[PDB]
Amino acid sequence: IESIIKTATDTVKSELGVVPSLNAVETGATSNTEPEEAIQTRTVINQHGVSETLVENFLSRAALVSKRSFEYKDKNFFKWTINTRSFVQLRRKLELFTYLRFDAEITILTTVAVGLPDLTLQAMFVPTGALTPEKQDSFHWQSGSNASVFFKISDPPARITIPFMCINSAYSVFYDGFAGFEKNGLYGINPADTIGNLCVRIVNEHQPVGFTVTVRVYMKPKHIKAWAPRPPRTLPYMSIANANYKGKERAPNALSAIIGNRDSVKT
Amino acid sequence: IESIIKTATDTVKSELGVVPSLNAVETGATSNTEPEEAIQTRTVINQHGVSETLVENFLSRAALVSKRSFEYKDKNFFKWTINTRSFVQLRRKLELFTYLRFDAEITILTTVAVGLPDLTLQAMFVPTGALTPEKQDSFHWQSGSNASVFFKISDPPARITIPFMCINSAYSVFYDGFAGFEKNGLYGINPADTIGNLCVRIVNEHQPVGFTVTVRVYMKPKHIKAWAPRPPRTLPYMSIANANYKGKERAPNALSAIIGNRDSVKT
Amino acid sequence: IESIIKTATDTVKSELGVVPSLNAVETGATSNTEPEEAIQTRTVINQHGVSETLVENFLSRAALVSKRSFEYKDKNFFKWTINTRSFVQLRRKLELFTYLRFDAEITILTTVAVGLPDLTLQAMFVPTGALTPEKQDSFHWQSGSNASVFFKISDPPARITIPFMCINSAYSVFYDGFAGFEKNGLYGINPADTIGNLCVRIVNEHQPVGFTVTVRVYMKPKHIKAWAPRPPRTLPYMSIANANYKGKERAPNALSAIIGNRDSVKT
Amino acid sequence: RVLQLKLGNSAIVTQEAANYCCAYGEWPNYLPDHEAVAIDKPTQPETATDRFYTLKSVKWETGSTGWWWKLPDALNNIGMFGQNVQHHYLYRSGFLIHVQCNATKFHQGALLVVAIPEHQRGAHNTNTSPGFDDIMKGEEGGTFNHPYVLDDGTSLACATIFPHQWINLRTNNSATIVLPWMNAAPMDFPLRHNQWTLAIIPVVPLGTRTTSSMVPITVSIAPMCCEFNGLRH
Amino acid sequence: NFYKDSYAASASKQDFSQDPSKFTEPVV
Amino acid sequence: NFYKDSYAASASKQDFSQDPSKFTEPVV
Amino acid sequence: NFYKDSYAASASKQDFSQDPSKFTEPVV
Amino acid sequence: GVPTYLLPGSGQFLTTDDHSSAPALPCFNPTPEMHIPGQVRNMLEVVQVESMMEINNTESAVGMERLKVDISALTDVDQLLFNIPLDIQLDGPLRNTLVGNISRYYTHWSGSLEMTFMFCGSFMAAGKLILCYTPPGGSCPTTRETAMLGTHIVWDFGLQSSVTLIIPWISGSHYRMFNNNANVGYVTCFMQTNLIVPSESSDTCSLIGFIAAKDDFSLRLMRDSPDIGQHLHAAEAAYQ
Amino acid sequence: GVPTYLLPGSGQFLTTDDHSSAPALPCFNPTPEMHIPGQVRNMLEVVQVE
Amino acid sequence: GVPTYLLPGSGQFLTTDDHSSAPALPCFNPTPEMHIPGQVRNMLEVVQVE
Repeated sequence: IESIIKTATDTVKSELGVVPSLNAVETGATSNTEPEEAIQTRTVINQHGVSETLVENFLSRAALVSKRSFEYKDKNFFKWTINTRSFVQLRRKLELFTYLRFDAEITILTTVAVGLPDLTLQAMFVPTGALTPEKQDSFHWQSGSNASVFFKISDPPARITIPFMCINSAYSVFYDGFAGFEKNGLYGINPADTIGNLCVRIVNEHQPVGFTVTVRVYMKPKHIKAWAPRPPRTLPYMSIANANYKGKERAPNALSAIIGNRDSVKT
Repeated sequence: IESIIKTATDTVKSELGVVPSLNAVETGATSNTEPEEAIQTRTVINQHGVSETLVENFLSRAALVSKRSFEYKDKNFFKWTINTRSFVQLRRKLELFTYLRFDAEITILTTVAVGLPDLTLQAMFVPTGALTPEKQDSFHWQSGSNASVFFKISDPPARITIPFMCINSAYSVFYDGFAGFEKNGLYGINPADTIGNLCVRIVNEHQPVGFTVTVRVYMKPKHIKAWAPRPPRTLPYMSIANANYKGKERAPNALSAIIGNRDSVKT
Repeated sequence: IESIIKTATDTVKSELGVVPSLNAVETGATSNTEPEEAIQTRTVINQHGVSETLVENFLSRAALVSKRSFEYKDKNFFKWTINTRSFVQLRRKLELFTYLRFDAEITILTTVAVGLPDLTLQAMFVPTGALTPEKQDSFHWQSGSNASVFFKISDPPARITIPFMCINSAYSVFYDGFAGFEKNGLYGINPADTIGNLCVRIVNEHQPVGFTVTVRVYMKPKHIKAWAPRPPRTLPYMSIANANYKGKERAPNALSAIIGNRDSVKT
Repeated sequence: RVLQLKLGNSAIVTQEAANYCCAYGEWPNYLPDHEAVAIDKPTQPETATDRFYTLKSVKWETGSTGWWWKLPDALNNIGMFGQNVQHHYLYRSGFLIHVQCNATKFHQGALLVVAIPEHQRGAHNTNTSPGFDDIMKGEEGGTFNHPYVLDDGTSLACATIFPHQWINLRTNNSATIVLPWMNAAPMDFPLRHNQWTLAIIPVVPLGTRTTSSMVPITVSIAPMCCEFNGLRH
Repeated sequence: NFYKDSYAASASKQDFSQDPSKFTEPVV
Repeated sequence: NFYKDSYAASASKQDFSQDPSKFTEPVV
Repeated sequence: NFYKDSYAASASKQDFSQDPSKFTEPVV
Repeated sequence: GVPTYLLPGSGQFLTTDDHSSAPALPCFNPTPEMHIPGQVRNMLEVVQVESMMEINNTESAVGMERLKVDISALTDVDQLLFNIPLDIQLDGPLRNTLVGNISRYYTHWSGSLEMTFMFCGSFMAAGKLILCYTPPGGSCPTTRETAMLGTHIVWDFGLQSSVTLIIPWISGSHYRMFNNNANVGYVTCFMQTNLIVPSESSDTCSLIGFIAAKDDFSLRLMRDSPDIGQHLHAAEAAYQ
Repeated sequence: GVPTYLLPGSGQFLTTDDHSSAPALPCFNPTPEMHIPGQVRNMLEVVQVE
Repeated sequence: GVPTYLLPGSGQFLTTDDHSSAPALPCFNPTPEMHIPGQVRNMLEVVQVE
């Protein structure tokens, strides 16, 4: 039964010769034998807030999702199909759930390595269906309908909120199924799950400068509703396109042994 | 009958042996046979918002309307007669309507290509009737009555709202008529439709620097009331001054064939 | 009779064989024969706002009033006695009135021509009676009582409001009279009409740099009450100190002919 | 079922067309007081110009591309409308177009009788704007060079967004469009500007067993609710 | 809008009124 | 106006009062 | 949130509702 | 004064932002709003208008011949006149329509279409057709017996000259993405009878087909249209 | 403090803007408004004169 | 206008901040919330499962 839980629950003190009964575990019910029931307790008014375990507080961290250095004289720009599959520290944290519903909050952080130039950059967000650029000076950068954001380098980082643009009501993180309707379609790729493309270029023309532009993209998923939790992935990933597994050669996180072994069970 | 429509309309479930009647199509009435009437439906509470199809949401995108690089030692400045005819991605989107009533929101974005200089720029808006400059250092730049905006480069881009300055109550996008009252007047050019001139110079004096100043102007039409929609232009444009047409040599968007052909109609 | 007029006035429709009477023009009364009275009219609800013809809207434009480049190693600074006599586009617009009462809103715009330096500037406003500086490093710049404003170059332009500091209740734009009480006094110069002195220097010490500092001052008169309108000056000016006239050699704006001639009056 | 439309002194016997086309859902009216500019009293011929000026019937054969009449360039040189146009400086008028294409029951075809507001034409395969003699044809009107793209690069396939009716020679032989005043300005210049453009385009061409076939299309334009200003001569 | 001119405001994206029956049904 | 001086405010562009009959009719 | 879009707001970290008895007790 | 700190995204020029900006012309009085007929306040008003499909979008159909489908008297019974794939995405008979051109400014589309066919024969010309709406997923039917089983309408000419065929909205997802998709639906049309003209009517009639969108149509995620894009004459005359 | 972000057009000097600016002379008492005859409060008063 | 001064920590990008940011798609209508079974609103629901 749904109820508002702000803090962790209290403990009631317990009460020679109590007589309990049997347990139901084979039915798939986690045992609700309270510590009040089983063992000797005291009254603990538990004021421990549960707020940092909330799914909104569990996933809204501006994690680095894209980092490329492009030289400047994909040459002279970079595009990035917005996925959560990129860095496996965030990927395992979002593969805990089956269906996610989040608004991304992209923060493009631009740094320049080698009298530093104050360049101007354009982070055009191309959704799926709109055409993506192929040069630094293509006519797609000057598109009216795409959501370009023009930011310099010596400023705060450019931050835009990308909404929930799945055509379904949640992102299928795991898609047990095939894309399209032709049988050569790729497994585990939902066509609805595609965010778009975040194309960043340098708006300036060709400058004789020897400076490399490192661009970091920080996605903070927010307004997160998450459904159907899953086992946390224990084996190492093999590709961003699928859930293949190989494991380490030995424990921990191996195929034959996820937990690091000990000598015996009576150790 | 006028009514407030915020979301797309619902569907009512339908009801062996219904007997409809004839249809009125030759009278220029689009068939209001609802899906409730014709085919078997269910009750779909349609919550799909129509708000992104609104004319205000269809045209208020800060589209690039002017982009010139001028060297700095029209030399040393540039002027631009404010038209929507410049880039044909916005032009086709505004040639959907006959009469438009929009307040432009000009955003001048200045970039410098080749120790970058922090120049100061003046984007003086010369309306039609006021004189336009002919040099970088003419006496028209120091005009009191023109709406100059003084912006540097290392700052946010200068943004001004140009109002609706047509002398008529809407912009004739298409003017089936002739300018003036002499019979040599140009076709399709309304003298009321002229916005003005956006003249941008570099306020600084002559600096021995080898830097090229690329200036982008972003017009976002806003407070848009639009009238009398038109067929979307399918053939490629031939000039910004008129609605001439040539078409591609072959389909698609050719004169003899707008739609790309197939083998047969029974394909 | 005084009345609030926000829009231009309406027209009432008129009414075989009306019989008007004579007219009074020699008495210096402009003819109040309404178009309702004389000719056939219709009812025109005139919604044309008159707000841009208001004297506050007619003169509050930040017109360029002072522009000097001073080299930096009056050398190394410049002072400027605040007058409206400087640029004749604003001067003719303020010589429409006899008595003005405006608060100036000075906006000092500093640009540097020839690794640009970020200098610091001081725009000290010396009113009349306080001493004006004679060097860049005089002890008058460090005066406590003068209203110095310290602004850099890479910033927004420094803007201060100078109040209405005439000792009379309005500025005599035209002073039919002589200054002081000695008969060598200059004609048309009111000692009360003097604003002060706007002295701008570079606060920095002597830098071996080859950069010229161009300083623009933008006065926007505001809170304007204006009295006793005048004929607009048609002939070209001859000096800022007086209302002398010479005219062009030929029409237009000549002494013998202000209006450009035609062939005959029956042309 | 047959009907007579009598505006002014001109009358036309018509078929009762169900649902006459009020263009953009509006009926033409005189200029209201809160939308007027020119202060002088507008002349208003209440039956002298508000009458059916039946234009010349154009022959619709099999190979006809279309016809266009720019209003009021069709009517500037005709009658009391043509006297008031050339003796005033402004005008404001709706129109009641009654296109009637009288054919037998053995003729086939379909016309798009469409009334295009502000039909800025284009010329094919040149970057020169159309001249005064290519736009202001007069009573004779103009034949469509390329009716499939409406002679301005747009599409005929989307031309039903305009006020339009169909003359399908099965169902009806007439179409009626009731045009309001369609301009940004409350009055305009009839010798310079042409607000509407009656375009009759045969989408499905004519047909019968004999190859030499012809059906005349009668166009009748009644300028409703005329105003004018600037009376001279 | 902290400006004094009503055209200077942000784009009023709130006009949800329709009247499709001046295009789909322009008839009488 | 967050300044303490009333002359420092923005330009009060609101004085729609007229009296043309001190110029067009300066008579008695 | 001074933007006009409700998805643009800061993260609403206030949903303290739970229902653990759809996971620990998914039974009838 | 007021203690303020700069957020990230400060000084950025987002091209889709909605902020009040500085008016260049202070106390400007614009030209008053005169009631111009036919105001579009929403682009779904433009989409709900019928507009001709180019059903005969084949070769050897020059221009005007692409909008009509010739019903001959030399054609046979149970023959396929046309099939119209319902890809607003792909370059088919729906791309140059009002529903097709305004939706290609968008990415997601959802709603019921509405095909209307109009027979343009003579008054005496009788015969029948059968307009078979195939739902998505199902392939294009080939025989008329295969297609008198779908959602068809057996349409006689000599009685009824225009037929509304409601294309319903059938999708699991709320929306359909436009691509840079097969079997969105098919409207096929078969000769139930032969074309029956007298000896003075033409023996080659025609069909004009329209398509609109119903009142439940919707569109979101605006993009640029593929229908246009690129030399353009006198483009530097706006500067010079 | 107050989280603020800079819009485009920040630091621009529009010559037709209408903003309060910093008074150079604090607690200055201007010369009181004496009723001078013939005040023009609108330039259409000047135009309506023959 | 409003007299503001910049605090320390102005222009920083704290990766755990909670601020409203500029929506890239204005008047975007997201796909409506369909009731999907088994919503986790707190990760202690995941922990309490055997």
